[PDB]
Amino acid sequence: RRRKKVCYFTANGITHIDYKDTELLKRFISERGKILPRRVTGTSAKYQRMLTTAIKRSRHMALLPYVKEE
Amino acid sequence: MKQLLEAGVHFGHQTRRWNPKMKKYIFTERNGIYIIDLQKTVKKVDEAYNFLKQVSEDGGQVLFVGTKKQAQESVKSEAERAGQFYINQRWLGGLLTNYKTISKRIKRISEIEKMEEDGLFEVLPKKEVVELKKEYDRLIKFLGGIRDMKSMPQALFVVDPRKERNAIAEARKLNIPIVGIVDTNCDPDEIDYVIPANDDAIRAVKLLTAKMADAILEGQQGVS
Amino acid sequence: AISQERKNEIIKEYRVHETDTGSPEVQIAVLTAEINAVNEHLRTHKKDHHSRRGLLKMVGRRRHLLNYLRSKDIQRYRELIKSLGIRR
Amino acid sequence: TMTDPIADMLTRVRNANMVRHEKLELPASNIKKEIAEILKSEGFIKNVEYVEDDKQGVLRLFLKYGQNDERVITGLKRISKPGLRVYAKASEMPKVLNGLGIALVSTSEGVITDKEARKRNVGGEIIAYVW
Amino acid sequence: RREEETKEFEERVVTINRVAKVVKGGRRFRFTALVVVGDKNGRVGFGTGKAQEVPEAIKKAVEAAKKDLVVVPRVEGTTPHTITGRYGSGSVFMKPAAPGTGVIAGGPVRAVLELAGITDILSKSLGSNTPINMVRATIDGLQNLKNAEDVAKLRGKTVEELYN
RNA sequence: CGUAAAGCGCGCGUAGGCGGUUUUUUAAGUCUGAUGUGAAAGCCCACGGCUCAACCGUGGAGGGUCAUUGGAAACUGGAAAA
RNA sequence: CGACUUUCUGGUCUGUAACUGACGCUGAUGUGCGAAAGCGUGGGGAUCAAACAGGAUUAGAUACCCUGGUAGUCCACGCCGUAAACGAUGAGUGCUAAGUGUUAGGGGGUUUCCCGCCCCUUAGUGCUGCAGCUAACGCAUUAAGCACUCCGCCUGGGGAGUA
Repeated sequence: RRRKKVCYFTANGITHIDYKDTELLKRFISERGKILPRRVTGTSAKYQRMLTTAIKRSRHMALLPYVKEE
Repeated sequence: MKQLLEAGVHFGHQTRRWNPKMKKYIFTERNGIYIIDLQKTVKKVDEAYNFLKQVSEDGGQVLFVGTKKQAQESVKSEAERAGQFYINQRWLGGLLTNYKTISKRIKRISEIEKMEEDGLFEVLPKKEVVELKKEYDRLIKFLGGIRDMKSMPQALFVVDPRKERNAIAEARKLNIPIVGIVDTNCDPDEIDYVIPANDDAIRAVKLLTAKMADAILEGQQGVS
Repeated sequence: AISQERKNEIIKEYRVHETDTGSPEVQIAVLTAEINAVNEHLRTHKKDHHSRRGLLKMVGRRRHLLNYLRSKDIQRYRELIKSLGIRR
Repeated sequence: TMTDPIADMLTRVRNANMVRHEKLELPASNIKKEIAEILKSEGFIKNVEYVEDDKQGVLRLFLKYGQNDERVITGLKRISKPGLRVYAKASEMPKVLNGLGIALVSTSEGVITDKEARKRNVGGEIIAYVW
Repeated sequence: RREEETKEFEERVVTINRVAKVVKGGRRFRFTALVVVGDKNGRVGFGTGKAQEVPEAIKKAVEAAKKDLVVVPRVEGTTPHTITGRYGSGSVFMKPAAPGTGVIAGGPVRAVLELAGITDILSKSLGSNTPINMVRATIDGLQNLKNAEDVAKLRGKTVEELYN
């Protein structure tokens, strides 16, 4: 693929996170609060589809803001 | 002639897409490219050698196409050594089925070369001389040095099929036996006298052209 | 639901021999358990489409295989119908 | 579920004609071996070779092609297909292409070409023309 | 391919149309005409061409006709066997005939068969009635027609065991 | 049966139609022979007679999805076994 | 069918191949599901939005335009039962050149460790294309090719989906 380097998953697996490892939250998300989709990160489809629900649950925890603009 | 040590020069081809019709010639692909086998290459080249010499035996005539780059400097050398007419560039539309234009082309050449003697240059306004000089230059350049084409030929040699579809199809329209180099990315069955060898290599095309020129020459110098 | 535990338990008494896993008697039994389960949930949830579609497919397959065992053998049909209490 | 094996073999044969490959693979049958043998005996089949593996077949046949790579037949099809089975008497038996082609027909005594079937005055159920 | 003016010949025209090309202002037309060419002894070929006048157009069609040629497998003044022609919905169907019958077919295909030297033959046009498509289908049927010797060489056996 | 008229919205499925591979068997279909019958006139063929033709006669063939019965069992079908 | 978590529940593929040994396919009639709109019953109405009001353009505009604005859009149970419901391509089965990707897998080699790489096999999911096929456009293993079985349907347009 013409996206960034493939097999970014070398540091995670088989399942993650869901909320206990900020070491894979902040890498995969932006600074304003937005999510980084698959194009820039270079990760796979499945890991993206898990991290989606993962942030959905973690913003539930108040461990993470829905949007961080201030 | 062909020998396996001369077959060791040929290696690889262009690999962007490969026709499944010629997997039989393929030996084994490696390093990301397809390579052609050479055991059948020697036999096929020996045969095509024999047919070309037989064409030469009766007093044959053959064409040399070299429109591809990095082939012209070899194609002219081998054809002029061979003693047969030649091309290295533009095949103007129709050269084996449009005979009514080739005769007029060579006739215009025969006409416009000769007026240089009795006064053609400066013997008149700049407008016509500057036109005729560029006309002569472009005609001899993109037509080539061929001016001996008089009797319709009975066999042809080509450098590449993939560039020269239109002429190989015109020859099929004129049911002429066709021989010429065959890349691994060309239609096999459009040509009946095949030679599965590489064409990108300058040395490969040089040696093939040298051998074919010697073949045509050996067959022509004998009683024809 | 069904569960592999109870499935594997009940098939042992209805299997024609120990080593077999086919023997539609096994299949008719597990299908009957399945249809009762799905029918209880479908009475629990009146409206849906996957449930009734499924029930119809399994009932059709059960009838097809039950008719198959009607021509291979003649007592087996009877013993199954009056043991499962099914196919009135 | 496959409705007819003869249809399969004839489609395989014609689809082998359209691309021209000497070898083809197809699950064999007794009628299939017999009709393959008659195909070789007409001259359309270069060679016949049955093989055995679990369970049936698989009948491997070697096609035939002319020197200029010309297909021998110009068409090939069946007549007796399911639903509408067909039969043929001894005198009524058809001469497709006359001598040119032949008419495979199954009889009470076995399957033979069209000729012998009209010679012996015993007809049968036709299967497929060929020409 | 390989036109020859050495044999005897019989020009035969099938149809002529007045065919028009519309441009701004006037309306440009250019006549058309198709022809079939054969020596009525076992060789035939059709032809097409267009010009602004009849004689030049039909001359063009004829000079292009000899360049496409047909071997016409013939036997006993009749086609060897029966066939069906098909080309672009211009279907056609031929069948041999006992001597003394004569070619019966449509005008164009009659001209095609009369000029290919066939005496007695049975046929009927089908599908489309336009001369060009059914004529081309007729010629296509003659291209994929075979005789006893053309097949007996192919099959391992010989003639006199398989014959019309 | 893409666009021209013509695939219903789709699904579950009865009756029906169709049927994997091999063996044995039945011989219903099928193939094959005979028997009786398919009136005659008519159609077709051959001949003969009204001067010819028309016509008529003669005789032949032809005509059943026909019944009975003698055989064959590849195929369809029935049964049994893999 | 795109909010999340759980409870219950239907389907799909791969591998396996031990197992039941043809039990299969199509399938009239019958039955059920079935977009949105529409309707019955009771709530809720923040927005958005048929009917409708004002203004503006406009010869004129009850249309587009701007500002509101009810039913409606929402929920719960029933009601109806059509659509350009399309891929204008019926379902099931088998065969016929390629290359390129995508989704959920599998086998093998390359690496100290494959997670980094490659090849091979699946099934869908696309494109470019050969043969062939087509009125042509286009179809091309996700056939409109090569065949078989079964079902539906058409036999000029308007009348007319009308009586």
